[PDB]
Amino acid sequence: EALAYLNETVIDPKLIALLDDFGVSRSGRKAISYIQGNLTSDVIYDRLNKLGADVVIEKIIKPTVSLLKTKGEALKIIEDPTNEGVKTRLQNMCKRYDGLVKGIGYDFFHGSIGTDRFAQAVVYYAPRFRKFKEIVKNPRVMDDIYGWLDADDRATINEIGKIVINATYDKDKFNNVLNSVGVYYVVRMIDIYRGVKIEHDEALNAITTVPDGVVKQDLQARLNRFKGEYYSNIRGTFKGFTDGLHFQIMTDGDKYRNYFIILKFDAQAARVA
Amino acid sequence: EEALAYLNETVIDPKLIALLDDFGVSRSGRKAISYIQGNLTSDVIYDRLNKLGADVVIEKIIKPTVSLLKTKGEALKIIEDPTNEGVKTRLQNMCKRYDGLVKGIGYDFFHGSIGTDRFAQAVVYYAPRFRKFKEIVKNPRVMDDIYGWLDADDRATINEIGKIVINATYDKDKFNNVLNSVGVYYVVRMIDIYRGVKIEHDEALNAITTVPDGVVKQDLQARLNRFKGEYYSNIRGTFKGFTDGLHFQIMTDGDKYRNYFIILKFDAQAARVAK
Repeated sequence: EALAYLNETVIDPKLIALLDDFGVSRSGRKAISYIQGNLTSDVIYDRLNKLGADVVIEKIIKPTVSLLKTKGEALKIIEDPTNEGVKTRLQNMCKRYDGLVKGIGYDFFHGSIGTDRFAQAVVYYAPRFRKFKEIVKNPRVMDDIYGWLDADDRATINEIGKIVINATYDKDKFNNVLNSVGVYYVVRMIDIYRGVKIEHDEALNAITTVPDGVVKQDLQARLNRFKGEYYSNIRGTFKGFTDGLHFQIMTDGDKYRNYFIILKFDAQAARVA
Repeated sequence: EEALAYLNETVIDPKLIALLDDFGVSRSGRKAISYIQGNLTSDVIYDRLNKLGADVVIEKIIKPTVSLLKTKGEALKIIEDPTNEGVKTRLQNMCKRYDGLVKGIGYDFFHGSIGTDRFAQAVVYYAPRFRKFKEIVKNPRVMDDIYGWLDADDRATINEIGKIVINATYDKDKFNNVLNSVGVYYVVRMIDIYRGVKIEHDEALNAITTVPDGVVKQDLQARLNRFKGEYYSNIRGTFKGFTDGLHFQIMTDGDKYRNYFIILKFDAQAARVAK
């Protein structure tokens, strides 16, 4: 297809057998080699076999391909010799995003996230790659964290901001944390948060659905308990960062996301009873 | 101090000022204490400084910090030079990251996780890093590489860390990619931590040599080798796991191992006296 710049693909015949059997393109095989990262041929096979080729193609390959597309399109803007000044910097960021995506890959392959999440997660980087075009136009923007972020990204950090910024903690301490950790860690946080919020909201709907009173309110206890704990972690981590206690934003996102998921299922299961 | 004149910020809390006056701390010294204070409260740094005595405070806290701030001031002059408008911002941002890291050492010190020797040892790691701006402005492309920000000492340390990490399986390019992903802020901190462990291990080495050859020398010797092993293994593991997509932080658990070596040194010395 369009993604000619790749030229790195599966060589393992067993995987090749499941990819041909699944009926995906040369384009397809390439994309899988990309997100394969340094995970073995065999383990990529092991995950994929358990799932239907049907589910696989739309949930995994399609989304990956959308990304590789927009990355090809961004790569061009680096290659352009008008952008030689900003070239190396852009390539570096490209490598960071690459690692992050391959990580979402890793996470899906070893079973930590489902197909749905994988699809949802990988698309997060599409606007980030697309952002290169805009940045080149007036380069001074790169020395800021926000210079690298689309409006969905800014929206998400502005949400986290409203969670942490308060009387005692202002826009300045917050922005300072983000400038310290860098885009790499910032976007990772963004994604992790998005996950947590999505699953929290599904648990919300599911709980509303439960017949009024009896155990319904007991569920909303857990919902509120979990939300409080998570929001607390966000504040705790940012305060701790500004205070000098630690040098890393850690929200315990994955743990809380799983908590909301279990909760959603108990709410769906209690609607029925 | 004319070198600290760019600062414009110093202790306000009057009881703290009284204690610093009781100690002989200059104006500049006040300005330094205010600097490493960060967001800690005057009560906290008062509590710490009080139990220590003017001799130690002046020599291990104030003198090193003040030297550091003089350096940071030079670096600031390079930043604000109008020639360097084009890169001004990017340097200030690094300047801020470095502030944070220093205030962190401040923090560990005030809350008792490190003592005076470590504070003075660790805080001067940053002087080269600020000085480096002077060179960086002359050839701005260097900023696009993490090694562009490292001074000679930093380079040395990284090379050494590389030798611990690089394999037939894991090569110089992979190693360099994690450095670049993580950025200078995390890279320099891993360097300080590593240096602490390395320095403590050597102290523990000497202390074991001092033990009369014999009964418990071996048992201590085992610990030294085992500990070095465990640490070096943590380093390799964290880099591999990083390029493998397993995790997104370089973490060597270095503080834990610094303490292990310090305890080991103390045990070694108590053993010299007993035997």
